[PDB]
Amino acid sequence: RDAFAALAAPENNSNPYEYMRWLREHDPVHRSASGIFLLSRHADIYWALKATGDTFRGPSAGDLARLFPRAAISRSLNLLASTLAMKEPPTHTRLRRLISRDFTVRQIDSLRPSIVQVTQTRLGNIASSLEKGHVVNLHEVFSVVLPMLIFAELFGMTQADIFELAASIRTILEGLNPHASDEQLAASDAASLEVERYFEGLIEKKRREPQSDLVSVLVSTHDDDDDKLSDTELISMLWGILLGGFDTTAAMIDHAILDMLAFPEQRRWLEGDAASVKAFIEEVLRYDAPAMFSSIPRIAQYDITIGDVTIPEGADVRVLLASGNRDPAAFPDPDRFDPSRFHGTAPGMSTYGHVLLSFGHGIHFCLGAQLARVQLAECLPVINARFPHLVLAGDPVREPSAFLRTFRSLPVRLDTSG
Ligand code: HEM
Repeated sequence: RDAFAALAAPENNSNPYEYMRWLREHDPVHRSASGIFLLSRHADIYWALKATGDTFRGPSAGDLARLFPRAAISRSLNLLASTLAMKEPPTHTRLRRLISRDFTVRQIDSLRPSIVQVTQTRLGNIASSLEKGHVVNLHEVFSVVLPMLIFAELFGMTQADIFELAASIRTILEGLNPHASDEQLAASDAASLEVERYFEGLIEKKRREPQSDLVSVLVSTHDDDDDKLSDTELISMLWGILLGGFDTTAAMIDHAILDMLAFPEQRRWLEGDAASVKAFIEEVLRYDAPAMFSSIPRIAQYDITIGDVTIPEGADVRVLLASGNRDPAAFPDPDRFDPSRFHGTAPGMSTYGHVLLSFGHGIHFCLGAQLARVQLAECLPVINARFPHLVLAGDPVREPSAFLRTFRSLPVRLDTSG
């Protein structure tokens, strides 16, 4: 039984956590049919994430060629290979350093007003329909929209552009699936051309007429260090930033709305102070990792042993983040949605000192973790207040993803009771 196929099967597509429990206890260092390993326990996942750099290296040109055989020499794989997620130290260390110099907590906090503004407008667009007793696919009208509009504000782009780029991301990703046709490959390569041309023009525009967005800050001079991302590095950083926030953030919003509706007694957390709202959102992340797996390959630098299981040099190791979040050794009563686990603590850290894994750990820790958290911290209380009697209208329809717990629809309506 291949654990990657077992987790994509329809028998475990709705609730995969019983199978994950089985893995943790019976096959915690699972070797798949492809030879790729999958770690399901919190302890082994934590170790492997923090070892990335010493025990594990990033994917080589040969690794990516094996992982993407149909796109080995494509423009699209070359663009993905250039992203921070696919790099390793010390190159990864400079690039991370340079984007975090300007992609700061202050920068992100300055987006909170836009987050509320977008949420008010989008909810206002559907207020009448909900008031008339109708059903709304909240995923399509809100969850996918808010993250892209916030990216547009962040980068200094138009709404039209970000929605066109998202489509290009869709095409490129379809072009990199292992079963992708020649036609999808060609379509992907043209889109990659499109995306590179767009960012080159966006870079040049902000350089001559800088504004207050992140791209302007990134392309202008800095007082302290004269180091900066070259144009090629900039194109790749902005592309990878968008890829990192594509689907993931929308899924996190969907999951948070679904947790509000399934556990109405927990919506009190969204009505409290900042610390209270953050606690709810941390538990949303622990209860259902929007990203089930790691997509960053982690390659053994030598013959590794976890227990008596050998992971040979050059082997690819992935981690089941969602399973570690439900590991009772790290989170007691793991199947209970309880925001108190993270009330008053540092982000991602439980009151018992255990970290949730939804964002990773170590040197590839999600660059956008704060951006995602702030988007939910601002939009969720606004949703909860505007529609107190919001209820699930039907079963959400899950969207098949290799490693994300995405939704195609999240149908909601207002409770009709005289
Ligand atoms: C709910 C939303 C998100 C989740 C659950 C998530 C999850 C993750 C995880 C688990 C990793 C590391 C995976 C590994 O180490 O194998 C990662 C990396 C990354 N994420 Fe996110 N992410 C989210 C949203 C975002 C956003 C909004 C951005 C915008 C900047 C972003 C940008 C990145 C980047 C650039 C990396 C690579 C960092 C590096 O390799 O140094 N992600 N994400």
